[PDB]
Amino acid sequence: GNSGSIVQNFYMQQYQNSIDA
Amino acid sequence: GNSGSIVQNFYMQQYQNSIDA
Amino acid sequence: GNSGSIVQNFYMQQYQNSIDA
Amino acid sequence: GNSGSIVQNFYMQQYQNSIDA
Amino acid sequence: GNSGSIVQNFYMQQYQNSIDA
Amino acid sequence: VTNVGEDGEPGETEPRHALSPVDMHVHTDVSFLLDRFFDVETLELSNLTGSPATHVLDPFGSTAQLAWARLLNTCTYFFSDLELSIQFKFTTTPSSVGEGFVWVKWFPVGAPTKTTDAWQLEGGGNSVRIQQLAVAGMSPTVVFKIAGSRSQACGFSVPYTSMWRVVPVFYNGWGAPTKEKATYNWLPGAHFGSILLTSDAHDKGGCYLRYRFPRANMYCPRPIPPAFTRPADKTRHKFPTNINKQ
Amino acid sequence: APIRVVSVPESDSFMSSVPDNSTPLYPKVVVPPRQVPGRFTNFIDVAKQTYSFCSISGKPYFEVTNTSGDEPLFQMDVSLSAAELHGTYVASLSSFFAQYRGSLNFNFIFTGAAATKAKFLVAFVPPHSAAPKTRDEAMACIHAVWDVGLNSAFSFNVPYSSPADFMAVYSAEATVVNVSGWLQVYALTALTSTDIAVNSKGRVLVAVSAGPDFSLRHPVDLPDKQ
Amino acid sequence: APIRVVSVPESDSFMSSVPDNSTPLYPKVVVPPRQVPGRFTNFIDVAKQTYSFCSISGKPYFEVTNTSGDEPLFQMDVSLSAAELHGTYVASLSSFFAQYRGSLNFNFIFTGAAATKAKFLVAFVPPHSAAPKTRDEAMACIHAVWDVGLNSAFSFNVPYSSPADFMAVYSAEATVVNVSGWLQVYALTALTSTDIAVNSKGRVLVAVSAGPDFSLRHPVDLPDKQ
Amino acid sequence: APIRVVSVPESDSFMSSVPDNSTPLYPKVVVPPRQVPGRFTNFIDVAKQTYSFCSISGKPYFEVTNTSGDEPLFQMDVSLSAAELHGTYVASLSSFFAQYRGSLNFNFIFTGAAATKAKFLVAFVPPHSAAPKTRDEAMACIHAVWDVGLNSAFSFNVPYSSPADFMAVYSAEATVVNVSGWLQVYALTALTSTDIAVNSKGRVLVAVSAGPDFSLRHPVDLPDKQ
Repeated sequence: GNSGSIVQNFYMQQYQNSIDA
Repeated sequence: GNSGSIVQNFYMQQYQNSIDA
Repeated sequence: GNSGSIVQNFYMQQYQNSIDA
Repeated sequence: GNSGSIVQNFYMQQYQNSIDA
Repeated sequence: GNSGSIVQNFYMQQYQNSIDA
Repeated sequence: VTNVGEDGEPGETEPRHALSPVDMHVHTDVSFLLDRFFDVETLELSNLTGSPATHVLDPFGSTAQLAWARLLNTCTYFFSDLELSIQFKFTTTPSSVGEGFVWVKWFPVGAPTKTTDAWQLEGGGNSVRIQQLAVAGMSPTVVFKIAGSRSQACGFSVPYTSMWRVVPVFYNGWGAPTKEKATYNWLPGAHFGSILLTSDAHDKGGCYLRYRFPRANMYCPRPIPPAFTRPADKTRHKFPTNINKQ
Repeated sequence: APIRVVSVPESDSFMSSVPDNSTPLYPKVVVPPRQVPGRFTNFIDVAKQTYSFCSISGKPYFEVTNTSGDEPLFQMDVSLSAAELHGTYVASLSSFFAQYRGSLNFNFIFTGAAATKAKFLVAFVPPHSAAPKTRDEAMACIHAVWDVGLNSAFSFNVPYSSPADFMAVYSAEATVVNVSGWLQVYALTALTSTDIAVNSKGRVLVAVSAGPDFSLRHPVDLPDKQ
Repeated sequence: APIRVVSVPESDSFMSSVPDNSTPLYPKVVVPPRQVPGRFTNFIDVAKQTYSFCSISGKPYFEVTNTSGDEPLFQMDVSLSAAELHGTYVASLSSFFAQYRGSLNFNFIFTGAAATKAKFLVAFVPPHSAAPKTRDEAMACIHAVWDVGLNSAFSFNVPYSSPADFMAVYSAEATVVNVSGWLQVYALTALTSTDIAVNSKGRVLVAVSAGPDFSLRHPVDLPDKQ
Repeated sequence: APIRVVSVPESDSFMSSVPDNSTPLYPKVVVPPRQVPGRFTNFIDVAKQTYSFCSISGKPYFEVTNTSGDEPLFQMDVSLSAAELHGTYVASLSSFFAQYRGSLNFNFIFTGAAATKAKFLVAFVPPHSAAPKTRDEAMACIHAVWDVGLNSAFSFNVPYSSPADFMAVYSAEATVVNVSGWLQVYALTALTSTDIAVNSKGRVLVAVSAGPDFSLRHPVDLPDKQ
């Protein structure tokens, strides 16, 4: 979704968002 | 065209511009 | 711990923190 | 000449300067 | 010495400091 | 050594334990010494209204010997790009322009001129005009405020405009088929361009133009002008230095 | 942790030609295909593969009577804002700029009766004198002679010869860089007709094709309208 | 998402020697070739491969009469702002800077009648005493003797000897680093001519070539004009 | 196009120890070589390979008469700001910091007549009691006995024993971390001479070498002068 910049992962996806299982 | 900086693709070309086919 | 950004090591871990042995 | 920083080529040399032949 | 950041060499060592022989 | 002089070409002697180099000459390198924003010139901006005096970036004039002047007239022909950095020293109470936009517009060798009004910003009444050729478009404009701006300055690149394969400093001939007193050392556009400064200011401040001459190439050496009177024979000239005595 | 940076004094300023775009506020907008032919990438391109009538007197053509001879037929100061080269594509294109470096071509489309012959002469006068005013003066320069009758038009390439690598797309008081000279055409043989009665005059179109080495460099805003 | 940064206190300041350019507002400007010969990259270069007349008295040369002998002929405090070395290329170049580290060379172009002979002596006096004033005092130092007649000029290399790796391109009150000493030339044999009548005096040019180990370091703005 | 960043609140602040330099305003300055010997990288280094006289009474030495015996000879609270260890290199170095972790060494250079013998005792009293005041009390601790005559000096290593990994380079009111104890030397045998006449007293120098496991950590500004 609307996040097409190569800086979005400055904060790795754990801190960024959530996680399912 | 007048965009010769290596930061232009911070936003990948989908968000940047359009697309044809 | 709460530092999940890929800029935390701008200052290498010697200046950053301490060290044990 | 006096440009010893690794950011000088943010603008590629076409936009930066001129060109001869 | 007290410069443990990975940006110190933005200015290459010629502009940065001096040189001996 | 016995010199058979007169045929130009110098003549050396070479002692014993000749001395090792260091520094590598380097600090005398033409392109290098000239790649630094100098403080050259200084003008007065334009009111948005009325007709302008298109300023021209011709740094091949010299006179006030600020060691950049002589250096340019050490060569015959010169070819380099340019880069500028306008600043703007307030001249009175630095709180009388609550905004000051300044339409620094650069022009390339040959661009037309005649700039009367044609723009106008409509808003609730009053409406403030902008100079016709001042607006944005073909030739790079920069809009910077003169209020709260922690550096009422700008700055950019300006690649070599002029038609000439290289810029001749001192011309011996004339510039136009009208062998006229003026067109002697003129030559049509031995320069880097122009600049038109317009802002609601114009008064209450000046500027301090600047030049960064990257890719400076020099040709045909010339003699280098003394810059200091002659002293009293046999002796030294004494300028108060870092060193000195006390 | 936090990176260390320093803003240039310039910083929060405009820049009307920053080599680099802006922030993409709408995204993923796929765009439909285009099937229209007659497309272009370069502007020089169109003026090279296309002529345009030069405006002599208010018309795009001169005359040829059987009472001429000496007098000049057509003359103009070869600079992209000289009268004739005013209305042309090639010249009107130019004014978005500041410089050109090209030799031009002209084509002489003779339109007189099919019972008319005119024979003739063109000449390029490099800058020096003050406009030769008789072929006898002009023929001593670079010229071409042409005989209508079976041709049905002609072509002359006014070259590029000057010390400067680029000249001015804008004319001004006599400079070594404004003027490239004149272009002249002469009555090397006063026109002829089946009857001087039916056919009075013959005419000739003066079309301007961009030369094969011609190019415009440097875009520039438009001054005032004058 | 957004990067984390911190401006240095300095930040939005000038910097009149920032190793790095500015924003390229005009681009793609291809530039025409240059065919001019006699080009240079380095300034030392030109003063090494080129002499320049030192200004003794107001002229670039001393005399030689058949009434001299003891007296000194030429003397000057070897420092790049000492009288003689004032008008020279090598010395005038210097003032864009602050330091030099080189031994200099001088060439003595004797210009007297072709029926004249002068024979002679040069001498370098390192700093210590207060200027020897007779060769008998000076010859006890480093000196060279030369006989015009068939030579037609001569060369003497005033070396570099001092405890500091660089000296001052600017002269000032007596320092261990200003003065490198004196340069002296003497009448080791008073001049001679076919007739004292026709040929009174002989002369000699004093040309200054940059030495082979000489270099200027440190650019510096120009002070006041004095 | 434009990168997205966020300044930390701190941002445009100073920082008197930012691990990273500043903007290089002068460049390419090649620097001349250095041939001076006796150079150093580390400060501990110099105080390890070098002693310094401890200031007892106002002098760097105690006495030894043939009327002593019981009484203590030398005593001081082993902490880097205790009287004796005040003027020493090792102690004066310390005050640029805040912490030390080392056992010290002392050397006893006996200077009495070459016809004098003194024999003797040193003792380290860990912190607890309130200063034993007779060897009979002190000998029950860690001590060393030494006989001048042929030795010509002696060495005693006051170790490091305490629960804290680093102690205080600054003395203060009795803490478990200030005081490491006392250092004591005793007259285990009252001095002797060829004649009590010629040789009254013998002396002994008290030199302080940094121990082999000693180090200073933490630089700290200097307080007030007191």
